[PDB]
This record gives sequence, C-alpha cells and structure tokens, in this order.
Amino acid sequence: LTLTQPASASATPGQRVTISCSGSSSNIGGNTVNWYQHLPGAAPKLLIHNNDLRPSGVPDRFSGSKSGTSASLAVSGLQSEDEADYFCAAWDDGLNGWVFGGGTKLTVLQPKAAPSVTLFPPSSEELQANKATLVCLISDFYPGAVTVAWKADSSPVKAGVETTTPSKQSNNKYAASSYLSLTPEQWKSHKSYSCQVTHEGSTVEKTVAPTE
Amino acid sequence: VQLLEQSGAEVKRPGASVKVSCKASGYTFTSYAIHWVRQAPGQRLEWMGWINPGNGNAKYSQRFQGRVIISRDTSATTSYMELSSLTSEDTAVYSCARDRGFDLLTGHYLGLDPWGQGTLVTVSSASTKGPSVFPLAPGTAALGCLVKDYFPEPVTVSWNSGALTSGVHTFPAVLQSSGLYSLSSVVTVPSSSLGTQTYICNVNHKPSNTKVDKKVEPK
Amino acid sequence: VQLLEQSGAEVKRPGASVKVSCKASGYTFTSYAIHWVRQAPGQRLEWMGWINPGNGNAKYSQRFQGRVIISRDTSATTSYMELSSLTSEDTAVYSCARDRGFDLLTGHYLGLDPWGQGTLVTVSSASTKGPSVFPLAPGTAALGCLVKDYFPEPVTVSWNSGALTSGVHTFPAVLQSSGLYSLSSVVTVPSSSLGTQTYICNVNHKPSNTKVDKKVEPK
Amino acid sequence: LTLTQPASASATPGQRVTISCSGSSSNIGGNTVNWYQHLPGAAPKLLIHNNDLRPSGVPDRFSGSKSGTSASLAVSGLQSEDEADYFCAAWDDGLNGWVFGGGTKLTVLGQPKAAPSVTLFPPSSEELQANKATLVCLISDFYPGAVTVAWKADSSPVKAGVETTTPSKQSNNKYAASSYLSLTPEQWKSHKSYSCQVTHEGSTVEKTVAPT
Amino acid sequence: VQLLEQSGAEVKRPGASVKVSCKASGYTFTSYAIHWVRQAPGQRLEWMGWINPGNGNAKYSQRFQGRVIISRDTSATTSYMELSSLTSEDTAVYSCARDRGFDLLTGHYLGLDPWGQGTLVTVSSASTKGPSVFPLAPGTAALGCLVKDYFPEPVTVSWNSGALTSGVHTFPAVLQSSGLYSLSSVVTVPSSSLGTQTYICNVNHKPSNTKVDKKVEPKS
Amino acid sequence: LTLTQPASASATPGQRVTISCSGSSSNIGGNTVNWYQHLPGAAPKLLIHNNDLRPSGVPDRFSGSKSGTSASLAVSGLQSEDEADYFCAAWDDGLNGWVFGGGTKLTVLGQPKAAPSVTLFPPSSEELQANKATLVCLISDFYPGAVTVAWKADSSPVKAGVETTTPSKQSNNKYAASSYLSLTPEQWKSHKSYSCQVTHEGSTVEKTVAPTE
Amino acid sequence: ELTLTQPASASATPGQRVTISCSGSSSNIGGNTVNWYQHLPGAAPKLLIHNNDLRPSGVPDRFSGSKSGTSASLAVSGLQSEDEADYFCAAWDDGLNGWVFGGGTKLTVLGQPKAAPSVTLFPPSSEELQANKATLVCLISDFYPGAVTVAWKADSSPVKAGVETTTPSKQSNNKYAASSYLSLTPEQWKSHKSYSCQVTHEGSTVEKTVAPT
Amino acid sequence: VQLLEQSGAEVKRPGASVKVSCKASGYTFTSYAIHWVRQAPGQRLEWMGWINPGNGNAKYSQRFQGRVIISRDTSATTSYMELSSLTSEDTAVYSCARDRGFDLLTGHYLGLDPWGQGTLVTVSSASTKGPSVFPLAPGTAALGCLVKDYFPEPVTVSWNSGALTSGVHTFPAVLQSSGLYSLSSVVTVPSSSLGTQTYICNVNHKPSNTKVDKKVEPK
Amino acid sequence: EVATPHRAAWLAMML
Amino acid sequence: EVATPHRAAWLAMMLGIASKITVEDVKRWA
Amino acid sequence: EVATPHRAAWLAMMLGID
Amino acid sequence: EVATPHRAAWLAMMLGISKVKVITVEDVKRWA
Repeated sequence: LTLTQPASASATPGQRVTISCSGSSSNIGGNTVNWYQHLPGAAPKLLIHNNDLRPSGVPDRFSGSKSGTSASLAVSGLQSEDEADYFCAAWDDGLNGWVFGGGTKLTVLQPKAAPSVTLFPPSSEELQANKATLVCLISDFYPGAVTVAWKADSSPVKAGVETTTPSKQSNNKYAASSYLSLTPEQWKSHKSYSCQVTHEGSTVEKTVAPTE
Repeated sequence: VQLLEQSGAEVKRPGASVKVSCKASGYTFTSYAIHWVRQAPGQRLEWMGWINPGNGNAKYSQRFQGRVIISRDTSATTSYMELSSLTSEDTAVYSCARDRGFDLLTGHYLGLDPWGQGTLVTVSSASTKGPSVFPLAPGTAALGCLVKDYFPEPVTVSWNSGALTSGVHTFPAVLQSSGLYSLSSVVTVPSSSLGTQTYICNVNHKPSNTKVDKKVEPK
Repeated sequence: VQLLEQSGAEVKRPGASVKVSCKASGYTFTSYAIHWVRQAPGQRLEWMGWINPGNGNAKYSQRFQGRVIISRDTSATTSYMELSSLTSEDTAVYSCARDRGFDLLTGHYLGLDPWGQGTLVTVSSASTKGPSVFPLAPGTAALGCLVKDYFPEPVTVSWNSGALTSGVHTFPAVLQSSGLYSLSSVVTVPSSSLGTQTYICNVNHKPSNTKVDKKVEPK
Repeated sequence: LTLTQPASASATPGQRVTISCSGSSSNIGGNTVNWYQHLPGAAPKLLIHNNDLRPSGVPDRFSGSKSGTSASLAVSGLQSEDEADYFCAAWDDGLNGWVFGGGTKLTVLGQPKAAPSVTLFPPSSEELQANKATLVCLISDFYPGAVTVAWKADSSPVKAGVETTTPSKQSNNKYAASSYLSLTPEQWKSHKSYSCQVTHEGSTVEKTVAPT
Repeated sequence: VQLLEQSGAEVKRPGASVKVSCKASGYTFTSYAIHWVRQAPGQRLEWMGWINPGNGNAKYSQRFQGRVIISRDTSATTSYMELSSLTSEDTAVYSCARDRGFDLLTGHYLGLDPWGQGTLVTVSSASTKGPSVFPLAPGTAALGCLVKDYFPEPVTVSWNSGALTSGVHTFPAVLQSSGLYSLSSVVTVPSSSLGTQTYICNVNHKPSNTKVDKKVEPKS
Repeated sequence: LTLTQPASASATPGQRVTISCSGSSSNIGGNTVNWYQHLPGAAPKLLIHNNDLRPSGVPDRFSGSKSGTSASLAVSGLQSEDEADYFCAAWDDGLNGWVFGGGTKLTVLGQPKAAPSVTLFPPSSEELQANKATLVCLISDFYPGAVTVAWKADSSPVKAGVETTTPSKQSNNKYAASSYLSLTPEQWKSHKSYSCQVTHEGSTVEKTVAPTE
Repeated sequence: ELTLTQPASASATPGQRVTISCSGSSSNIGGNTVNWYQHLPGAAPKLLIHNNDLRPSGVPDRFSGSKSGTSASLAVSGLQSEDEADYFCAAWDDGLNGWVFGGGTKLTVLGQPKAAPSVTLFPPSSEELQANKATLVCLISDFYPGAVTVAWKADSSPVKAGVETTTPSKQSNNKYAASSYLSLTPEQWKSHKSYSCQVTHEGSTVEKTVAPT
Repeated sequence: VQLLEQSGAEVKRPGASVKVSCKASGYTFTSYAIHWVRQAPGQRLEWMGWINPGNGNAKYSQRFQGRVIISRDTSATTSYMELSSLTSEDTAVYSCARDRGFDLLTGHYLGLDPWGQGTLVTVSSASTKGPSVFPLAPGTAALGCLVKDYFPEPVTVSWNSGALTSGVHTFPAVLQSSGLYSLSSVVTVPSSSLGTQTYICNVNHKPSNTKVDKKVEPK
Repeated sequence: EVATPHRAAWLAMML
Repeated sequence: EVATPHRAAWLAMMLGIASKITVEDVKRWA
Repeated sequence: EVATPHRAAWLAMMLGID
Repeated sequence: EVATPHRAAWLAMMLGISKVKVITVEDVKRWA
C-alpha cells in the first residue's frame, strides 16, 4: 500500500492550488498525514504535520485538510518561491514504516514561449574517430515540457536517442538536449536527418545533411 | 539551531558497499529517533529504516532487511547507514531525517524535521574517464563544443578562459547507454566576427584531472 | 652541369591522380632516356617506367600498366609522370633518373646518373583531428601519456608546464592504418616522490588548436 | 625476382666492410650490377657501374665484385662520412625493368654497442572504457640502431594491428623506436598475457604485461 | 524549530511594574543564555540585561540596575523580566533573544538567535475609555466614521456587519495630547447609490466592551 | 559609546545597496559585528554573524565586511522582500553589554511615484454640538511613503492642535496617512475656511472645507 | 589545492592610497583570520595586520586591513618611499592543517614615469650550433615599475620547456632589467620558421622575432 | 627583546640532509609554538611544520611527512629543523617564526611574530666550471657575448679591456636546471664604426681561474 | 512483522 | 564594574566565573 | 587528516590534545 | 611480355624499335 498523488499541478501567481493525497485504512485512515516542500536543491521542508498543523516558520498560505483516507494541501496566494515539489507522508502499519506520495511538481505560471532549436551535425573529427553524434539543442521555451522526435529521410528513428530532462534557465525559461548516436556509415547513408521539437501542440523542425 | 549534516556523494561499483553518515547538532542526540530514506531518480521516496540513537536498537523495512545496517556514534552525534551488495537499482539520493515524535500532552505528531541535505550514491560499472571534446559548427551564428564520453559528473565549461560569458549557455549532460555522460555548450556570436575572432572553450573534468582547450570555428 | 630538378611535395586524397615533373638541364634532353621509380617509407625502391625524350615511347612495369602515364616536353626539357587512382599504398617518394646508357665503344653500361631530389607524395583521406590523450601507468617508476589518433603533425608534449625536463623522453609518432598519428611521452621519476608529487603532461596540437592536460598516476 | 641485400652492416672507422647483393640469372647473372650511396636528404649517388667501374670523384675505397648471380661492395678504410644506405640495382629481363636491393644501413661505429631498454604499457582504463585497446612498447638507448619488434600473445606471434616506427637518433646519439599493438578490449581481456620482444644485434629483450 | 514565544501587550499606569514572559522551545533551555532588550518608539534598541538559565546568574546594564529583575523557570523553560517604577519613558517593545554563544572549535560567535516576537508595554496615565463615533460627510462620494477619544488600542471597524468590504479603508489611529487614540474609516460609494443605500459602520472596542453602530449619511 | 548607522537607504530592484555601521575601539574594533533584518511587525532575523558568516537560510545576496571600527552589510540583487529595517549589533566592553545601531530603513523602489489622494472632512454637527471640533484630513495612495502636511486658517498657517500619523503600508503596496486638527467650535466658526496641504515629492495637494449654513 | 591568490604587483605615486587583494576559500579565509606582513629585502617579515584588522603598536595607522567572507584586502594610505616592499597575506587552511601564504605583491612607489621595456633577441651563434647546443637570448631593459612576464612563441605555438627567466634587477638609472634564455637543440632551431620572445609589461606586450637563417 | 636567531647559510649536495637551528631569546621559550616555513627564490612561501617547545609534539605538512623532523632543545631554547633527501627543488630560504597564539580573553589571534632572519640553503651537484663564451651577432647596432655554463658566481665582463664603457649593459646571470649559471653582456655601438673598429669582450671568471677574450662581429 | 499503529510503534522504539 | 571583552564575558557567564594570558598561565592558575 | 579550524589546532598543540 | 636483355631493351627504346636482331644514339644515326 502506497500514497497516490497527482503527478503535476500549476496555477498563476496569487491563485489557490490544491494537491490531493490518497491512502488506505492502514496509512491515512488510522495515522496522520504530513506535508513537505521539496525544493530542487534543498532538503525537504516540513509544511504541515498532524494533518493540519504548521511549524513556526510556515506562512499562513499553506493549509491542510483530512477526510478519512484522503488528504489535501491547499496553497493560497502563490508566489515564485512556491514553485517546488510537494509530497505527502504517512506511517503504514503493514510496512511498519513510512510511506510517501509520488510528489506533485508545482509550477507557478510568464507567457508561453516557442522553443529555439539548433541542430549540429557530427564534426569531421568525430567522424574520423569512427563515431557520429547529432546534437539537438532546445532553449528558451515555456512551460518546461518538450517532445523530441528524430527523422531519417522522413522516417522515424527511435534507437540511439537520448533526451535530457528539461532544466531551468537564467531567464526562468527551460532548456533541453537530445542526442542521436550513430555510425559514420549510417550518417552518410541517408540524404538528411531532422530533429522535431513539439511544444504545446506546435512543432519546430531542423535538418542537417552530410557535407561533400 | 538543529542541523543534520550528511556526507558527500559516492560512486560505487556494483556489488560493493557504501556507508553514508549523518552528523547531528543543535539538539540532544539521544532524545530523537533518526530515519533513513532514499529516492531513486524519477521515483517516490522509499523508507529504509530507523534507529533509536539512545540505545542503538534499529528496525528496517522488509525490502531492505539483510542488506542495510543503521548505526550511530553518540560521541560524534552521528548516525550511519551502510548498504551492501549494491546494484544499479540502488542509485539514489540518500537522506536522514530527525523524528520529532509525539507530544505527550497534546498527542500530536510533530513531523519528521529537520532533513539532511542528501547524498547521491551512483552505482555504475563504468570507470573514471576524461571527455572527448569535438567542435560544433553550423543574422548571427552559433558555435559549440561537444563534451562526450566522460564519467563521473561534473564538467565545467568556460569560453576564452572566462572572458566570454555573454551568449554562453551550457546544457545539462545526458547519461547514454554506455554509462558515460555527454553535454554541449554553445555561444551565440555575430556572423561578421566568425572568421576574425577566435572562440576557445575550456573544459575541466576534475575526477579524471583532464583539461581540454579546443577552439571552435566554422567548417 | 647535368641536373634534374624535381617538383615539390604533394598531398592528395585516395582516388585522385598526381602529376610529378622532372626538368633536366646541363645536357641534351632528347638523347638520354628517363626512368621513374618510387620508394615507399621503409621499403625498397620500386621501378615504375621509362621514356625516350625524343621518341616519346614509354614503357611501364606490369604493376602499373593502365595506371601511370610518362610523357615528355622537349621544349621545356621536362619529363612528366601522372599516377591515377591513388591509394594509401601509393604514398612514397617519387624519383626521376637519367639513363646514361651503353658506351658503344667499350660495351660498358654507364649507370643511372644523375638522380632527382625526390618528391614526397602523401595519400590519405584523413582530415584535421585533435589527439586523444590517455595516461600510461606502470627504484625508478615509468609513467607517461599516450597521444593517440591525431592529424596532422606535429604535436608538442611537456610535463608540468615545462618545469620537469630531466627524465622526459618523447618518442616520434607512428602512422597507423587509419591515416592518423600516435606517439607516447614517458617520464622517469623516483618512486618515493610519487606520493607527494604529481605529474601532468601538456599535449599541445596546434593544427587542430587543441590543448590537453592530463595527469598520469599509478594504477 | 628481386635483389636480396643484408639489412644492416657496421664496423669501426678505418676498417673494411662488405655488402652482399644476391639475385638470379634474370637480373644479375645476365646483366650488370650498379651500386648507389643514399645519404639522408640527398639524391642517390652512383658509386659503381658495370660491376666494378667507379666514376671520377668516387674514392678508390669503394670497390665492386661480381660472381654469377651474386655481387658485393667493399669499403676499405671507413670514414665517418661513409655512414649511409647502400643499394644495388640491376636490369631484370622477366620484369623488363630495373630491380633494386632493399638497401643496407652501414653505420660507422662511434660508440660501443648498447642493448635496448624496453618499457611496455598496457591499455589504459580510459581507453578500455573508450572501446579501444593499445599496447605501447618503447625502445631506447640502443646502437648501432637497428631492431626488429615481435608481438607474442600467449606465445603465439601476432602481426595484425602492429605498427612500428623506424629508429630515430636521440640526444645521446643512441636510437629510439616505438611499437603499438591495437586491439579490441575483448581480445585484451581474453588472453593471459602479452609480450613485446625487441631483437638487437642477435639479442632479444622482452617485456610482458597482463590484463589484470 | 527554535521558537521564543512572548506574552501579549501590557498597559500600565506610571509607577507600576510589569512582568514579561519568554517561553522557549526547540532547544535545551539551560544551555543558552537569554538576553532582554527594549526599543522605544523612534529609538534604537537598548540592551537591558541577560541571564544564564542553567545556573540562574543574571547581569544588568548600569542604567537599569535596581529597576529590572531577570529570572527563569527551568520546568517551564521560561524567562521573565520585571521592570519597576514605570514612567512614560518605559513605554517600549520588550524582546528576549537567545545567545547562541561561541563555537569552541572555530572560535566563531554564532549570534543572537532566535528572537521573541516582542511585547508592547505602554505606560500611560490615561484610563480605559470607549470611543465617541461621529459621521463623516462632505462621480463618486466618500462617507466615513470618526472613532474619537478611545484608549487603549485596538479598535475594529466594519461596514454593514461585514457586508460592505469594497472601498472600505480604515487608517491607523493617532495618539493625541490628551493620551487618547483616534482613527477614521471611510468607504467609497457611487453617488447614485448614496440616496437609496444606507451605510452603517460597526465599531468594537474590546478593552471597554463598547460596540457602536453609527450610520453615515450626507448632511442636509 | 553607540553604533552610528545611516538613517535610510533606497534603490531600485536588482541593484546593490550597502549599509554602514560605525563604532569605536570598545565595541567594533575589539568585538564582532552582527547584522539583523527587522521586518515590519516581525521578530529580528539574523543575517550575518561574526562579521561575514551567514546562517543556513540566508541567501548569498547578503554579505558583510569589516574594517577596524567600521562594518558594512551588502545586499545584491534587491527584491521586494528586501524592504525592511537593518541594524548592526556588537558587544561593548565599557557597557559590559550589547549595543545596537539606529537602524537603516531600506525601501526597494518597486513602483512609480504616485500622488496622494486627499479628502478633508469638516467637523460633524454632532461633534460641534458636543462643544468639540476636529478636521479630518485623509491621505491615501501615495508612493513613496513620505508626506508633509500643513494646515491653513484663512490662508494663514496653523501649527498648534495638529496631530499627524506616520505613513502606513496599504494593500496595493502604496501608503496612507492621516492628520487631525483639533479646535473649538468658536475657532471653526471664526474663520471663512480651513485647508489641508499635503506635499509629496515636491508636489502639493490642497483641500478646503468651510462652516455650513 | 587550497591556496591564497594575490596580485603580482601594485603601484601608485607617493601620498596616494593603494589596495592589495587576497582571495581564498571557506577553508582558509572564510573560516579563519587573515594576517598581513611587510617583507623588505634583506629583512625579516614584519607583522602589519593580525586578526583581519588589528595592527600592532609601532605599525603606522596608514596600514589598514579589511575582510569580507573569503576575500580580504590591505590598504596603505599616504604612500611614502619606504613603503616599497613585498606584501603577502597569511591564513590557516583547515584542509591543509597548516598555514598557507599569498604569492606576495610588489608595491612600487613611483619615482619616475612608467617605462615600456626595450627587448633585444639574439639567435644562437654558429659556434654554439657547432657545439651541438642552441640558446636564444632575450634581453629586457629600461622598464618600470619593474615587473614583466616573458612568453616564448614557436610558430605561434607557445613553448615553456627550456625557458629560464631572471627576476628583474634594479639598474643604474633606477629602471629595471631582466633576461630570459631558451635552450634548444640545433635540430629544433632549424626546423621551425621563426621564434618570438614576448615581454608583457603593464598589460602591454613587446615582442621580438628572430629567424634560423 | 623577543628575538629569534637563526643559523648560517648552508650548501649541500643532493641526497644529503641539512639541520637548521632557531635560537629564541627575550621571552619564555616553552610557552609559544614555533613554525618552520620556506621560500624558494621567486616562489610562494611554503609552510613546513610546527612544534610545541614544551610538549615536543610536532606536526608536519603532507608535502613533508617522513622527510623533515622539527625538534626542540629547551635548555638552549633552540628549535631545530632537519630536512633529508635534499633535492635542488629544496633550495630555499628557511625561516622560523614564533606563534603568538590566541588571546583567550578576546578570542583574537595575535599573529606570527617575530620572524627569524632566514637561512639560505643551496642544493646542487654542480662543481667549479669555467664559462663557455659565444658571440652574439644581430642606426645603432646591438652585439655582445653569451657567457654560458659556468659555476660558481661571479663572472666579470669588460669590453676592449675596459676602454669601451658607454653603451655596455651586463645582465645578471640565470640559474638553469643544470645547476650552472649563464649571463649575457650586450654593447650598443654605431653601425658606421663596425667596419673599422672591432669589439672584444673580456670574460673573467676568477673561481675557475679562467680568462676568455672573444671577438663578436656581424654574421 | 505485525501491523502496529504509528503511535504504538513510536512508543516501542523510544521506550 | 570593569570593562571585559565579549568572549571573556560570555565565558564568565556560561562557565560561572573578572579576576583574570598564555597557555602555561592557565595551567598555573588552575 | 581531517580538517580542523585554526583555534582547534592551536589548542591541541598548546595543550597536548590530539 | 617477352623477356628481353638490358642492352636489347636499351637499344629498342633508344632506336625506336624485338627487331633489333661518348657517342649517343643520335650521333651514330648521323654517322650512319
């Protein structure tokens, strides 16, 4: 038995967002639920303990509610500092130990920005090393969610693809990187390769070809 | 103030063992239980075990019994977690947390607080390797350096020995199937200066003591 | 003075053709046959063919029939040798020689005299590539750096930014089958100083604008 | 049908040295042998034509002899300037063209003979992680400066993947050379041990490394 | 969490004495000294004294010797500061702070942390008095209620029993020479709705148990 | 011996501001300087201890420097949360106790200048009938929070009987103030009209009320 | 490792103020105290500043120390001619479990206007080449305040092995002179197209080039 | 007066050991720690170790563990530092300093004071050797003599037996890695006078009883 | 090995 | 009351000690 | 060895603690 | 091709010819 919690949640600054946490008779039904703020580069911070109690340093914005096997964390008046990961925690009698929710990544919503895509063909040095890597660089998009596809003469390519998770940028936009590893024979065997970046239902494509 | 300091990151081969520490300060060490949890990348936190530092008695989760040992040193006010027979599935961030326990008068549970900063333990069969650096060439123009096939993290990248900072953007690395990391760094440069000005990226990989200076130029 | 001046060095890609010239002076060009031979590095000289500068008749070895053309230009007193479908096996020093022929009075053969200075023709599909540097780990301890798979020459190697010069021996590079170069540089150091002193080789490859610093330590 | 000629020869200054040139009835037995001096960075110099005739300006020290399909060059009273490559040349009827000897490196001994010191390095862990393997055999401090390198894999000679440099004159007027054995990591890990054997003046110095 | 909770505000007549508490939680009470400081309005903080809860020894500034007593209760983990012979100059915010002390290994001083939220002690000869409420009348129009001559703080003001909240703005009160407080609250209303709608301000002064309901209307 | 510290400091968001602290041989020269952020209506927060060290929760933006009897707190990349009061603190050997600076009120200028809205209420008939009279001058929606208030009786200045509040923050992050003029009913009826004059950033706003028929 | 970084040189006219920086990390300066020393030629180090700002009795008030985090600085006000010396910072490093020292700073009190260095470069002599040796002689003279850095270029590729440079010495006209020697084999000299000696002074480089001929 | 008197200069061959003394006076020897540091010419100061003159406990830097011993002699109030297995890299000025420690009342650190005058320790295998003099050939002409590979110092250079003094500039010698010294002496002369007047440098090296006269002329 | 409530489990560990 | 430094005052408060420089002086005094 | 601050190292040396 | 001796091959090349069965070839042509 584990704690079920929505994967993601988002809202504009100043609004109220609620994060659910689902349990069973053995963890939430009989025991208390505790809420934690988990910043990307910090130790988790206790927000609510004993299902509704907040520590001294927790502002009035954070509140907790409990109903049987279900619990909820309400955040009112969102601020930029509130963009973090929130997970619920409860003791489980069957495990005789703590169980945790999957966590809900909360992003406080600037306007949408289409991604900028740059595609680099393998360098002559790498080809002379009997290796080939296509480098697809995705920058300045918002919110941080991208789908990456690779095309060889318009046919899809799945193997040899490694895509990074999105990362925060200095201008508070997001960046991603996708690499397509292949042999020099594969690189020279096709007319061109393409990187297709899908963001909010809109696609941007770049194409490179062997030089001769 | 009550602080839990935790040891630095670890890289271990499969089958080896790791021992992560948790130093406590700001409170009576023997009056609060210590919890050990882990979080694999893209996974929920997994409770491992917990100990009473006053008397040293420790209990463990079922999934980890026989592989984890939680101990403590009262003189150092430190709690230790040792995980044995490491595999690739044991790569995770390991954290220790103080159990504030129950208030007797109110019956309230006071939560797990505070938390250690965590320890990233990477279990990989790969061995230390310096990177290979390849130039990346295409109003304006973009030039880059491909830092490929290195292990472990991190790599620092700078341009013209730190003189060039505007337009520099270094992406986080990817972990490919070979077990090696690869990242890219690019700079946006005016098209006119392409050919006249020179752009040299400086790569530093401390774990392998590797320093690479590679100039990037249009093909 | 009977002199045969020969054209300058050539660098070409496999599958191409090269035309080497041999301009004669100090004697009658049309009255002495011209021989074209070649010598690959580390191999015996290989006769290719021979022409009559007046007649223009040219004959070739069976190893080169249909691939090489030897021609004459009496006005410029120059013999030409064009070799087609070049391969890496055709990389060699190409030489022209005058055939002094037979003295009809004595029946003596006067030898091949004089010789051209030679023309180095290099055939490779390799392009500019930065080196791959690897540490080489083992009284006196022997350790160094392997500078592998770079093109073209030269590469310069120093230790501790030139501070260490005693016991340093940098070997000449090798030409592997891939067309790339590789050399090694090893330094002889005392065993006692290994614990307290570090050794970093400074690999500098100007043609690719590559600088690599690598620390080599006992395995 | 080619000309066979010893790889090297050596003697102290002021001595006499003989260089052999063996052929068959098609080249030496039926025609005349010609002898050439080949200084580094210089064109071949005609020493002997018509098997014994030397041009004016060639010292009387150089003398030619012929017997059937064999011929010889004799150098009396060696001087330091005599150190060079010497090759024989003869017309071959079957080939319908010139054939040349492999040359002989004549060294005028300026130092007592020195045995080569050999250091053998296994492939680095980084290189193995790079899916490459290289064995480095470094030879130094040998004189007159001609060695032959052989690679043994479990006492079985291996020739593929072997690249050896021609010897080069080092600072102390001795000679150095290097031999590289390129392999896949699987081949390195499979075998028990590898040996580099360097032969100099009929004496072999060997070094052995293990995959560990 | 490290917390210092501190008692509520006090109003005292001149010549009386006040006893402010400071409850400590989150740390060993007897292993860190407690400091007492005060800040008068428009004045810098003035250090008063300090105590070692482990052994009970207390020391005081020269300006306060003979008037201040700092004590502690180990069982309650509470420190007390009592100030005697109060005058108008003793009206101030009184604060307690934990002295984290020196780190032996580094020799570093760790600062005063944390701090109590403070206790406002007002020393005034004035006595408790309910307010007098007067209507305030002159595109849009502004109507208000004058809450005058009350003591002490605070006064809560609401409009139409909380129904009217848009356009409501209650200024902070002033302290006039009589020793009494006075504030105003106004609401911005459309001019057309003034004739039909009625606007009643609700004033509540707990210290005197006074509740006044006064409607504001244009003057005739 | 006390700690001298500038009364006020201000800058736009994202800039760097430095707050000085001046002491003597007995307090700063021999002992360490500690810096505190005092938020409006909150307990002081430790920012710098031992002259340059920051607690766990204090960001890298706050930094401290010390040179003899002088010290300084540097705040880089100002944010709206940085608008507070900052004071230095040090032990004094002569006092055998702590001494504190006067405090520097740091305001981050996060909005353009806004002229105050002024409304002036004449005394109600109820108050006059109680043998009292109070003019109520209400000042709202100005920024930054600093106003000068003057009172006029038939265009002549009035100084006595004036009580002005300190500016206070409003929900829209602007400032509000109020000034009261207490007087007798005879004084109110003796003059043709009274005026409230509010000066803000060199610009004045005036309102006038008169006795009613 | 963990060392202290300090500028190579500093200079100002008499009567001015000059500052010398000392940068470290949390292991040495951020966690301990910075100490400052004056090192006259032929004299033992003199303690100027201890505990980051305290100066001993007998050290003039011109010398003042400041610290901020992992950085610290030394300030000398009203320069006198006797202030010309080497100044280095010293701090305990926790990781090294011992003292670490700055590289020092040469403080020059300008008595003459700054002079660019004149450079003369000689190729190896024919006699030396016949001796199986090659030496490039780079002679630097008539520069002030008297601190240079020499770089050797071989076909625009820097070369460091075989380079020996002397510390500058005060010559007759109170300017400074120095010399740098590049030792080589005759084969290395004959292979390259040309060699350059580059002398950097006050951020400006003077180079001379010679050819094998 | 608080004084630290330090022993005289030392010259030793590589592989030997040197023992430097530091005699204290004017204060209580047993109540203040003693530090040993060194400074190589043109290099940063290097901390070596430190001892308690009463306890006798001594601790050393990791760069010097097992090679240096610091000792005390309370009767003579002298601290001793012996460094073994000397190399040319150990050539430096060795200094002792008194550690004033911490004031327990104020918590202040009182600094390292006073300092010893220093001890110059020279380590080289070089012996007496006469110089090798080479001419330095190029409206003013620059020519001179290269005085190379001599030991020890000093060497005296004059031009035309001292007749020519204007335009003569003799640079200080350098100490190369071989342990030998080398300097240069350049004279600025008119271009017109080159044809009719000759310039001979007078190299005099008294330690080897060597006098060398060399004429330098344009190549 | 037996299902124990959070309060019961905490008391048993801390005695 | 005499003037005492901050470290001395804190030590006198927490330890429980004004009457009183080197390491050996502490040993002799104690 | 483990890193120890300057005051800690001085006290250990001048009082006999490890 | 058919194997030919060195003198025969030289004569064939320098006289423009297997039909072969101080002074150069151009000189003897003038003489004859």
